[PDB]
Amino acid sequence: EIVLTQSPATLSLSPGERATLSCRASQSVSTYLAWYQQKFGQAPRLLIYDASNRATGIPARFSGSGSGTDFTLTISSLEPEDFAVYYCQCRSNWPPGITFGQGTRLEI
Amino acid sequence: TNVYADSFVIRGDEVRQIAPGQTGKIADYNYKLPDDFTGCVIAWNSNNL
Amino acid sequence: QVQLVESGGGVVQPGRSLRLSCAASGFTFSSYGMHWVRQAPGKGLEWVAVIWYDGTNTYYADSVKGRFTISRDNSKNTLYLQMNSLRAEDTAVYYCARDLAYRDYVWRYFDLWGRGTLVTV
Repeated sequence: EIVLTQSPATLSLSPGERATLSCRASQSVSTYLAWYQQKFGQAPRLLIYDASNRATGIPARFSGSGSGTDFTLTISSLEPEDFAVYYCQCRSNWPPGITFGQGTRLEI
Repeated sequence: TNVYADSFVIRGDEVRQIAPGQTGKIADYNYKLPDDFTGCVIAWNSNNL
Repeated sequence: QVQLVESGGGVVQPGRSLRLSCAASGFTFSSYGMHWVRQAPGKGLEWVAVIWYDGTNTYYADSVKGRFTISRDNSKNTLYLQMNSLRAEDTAVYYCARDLAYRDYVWRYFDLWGRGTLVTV
């Protein structure tokens, strides 16, 4: 079973800079990973599917990359529309399910 | 019976054009699959190999 | 007006049963598969159930295996879900969701979300 391992535990950074988070999957998943961005209280919305594909409604300042057990998201210019928590997500065969990560908070 | 299945390695975008009664470049010059075709289509990642 | 609205939120004792609903609207109901994903208070998303666009197959998560029933009635274009043997952990925001793909069986993504109903016991 896949348990996603997320680093760094937290980020603190000024807006306008380049913010890069890492999610190291336990074991190879081919190309099949998703990123979810959840503001405090809000409804999460998918950002990246297929682990480099910029889903619709997502300005190009959101980029992600990786395959196997290396997966990282980059953000070019942080704005208060973007300061939220983030999860890395995938799907399973044995036992069929989904495992999320622990979450990664963003701070000014 | 008669459960014949294929194997092709094909360009990513063109995948969708492989369906019954659909046009394009593979559908004309490389492959025809019968119209009113009731069978099943399965695809996946092979950039890894 | 492409939205889902859930329905049936309430409170019930442990051991008892509840039945929820999702109304779909703005699209053709019987052409997409449907999921319900539940968001326990203060916690992350946990998929609960799915149904194929043709209602031939369902899978349920381990936490609910054999305990909830997912079903679609195209007459009103309304999704339902029965519940059995609810326990304390079951408190959650059930977001009924819609599958991403039109007539694909892969069932990975949730493209459109109900506003979510509280249920607590």
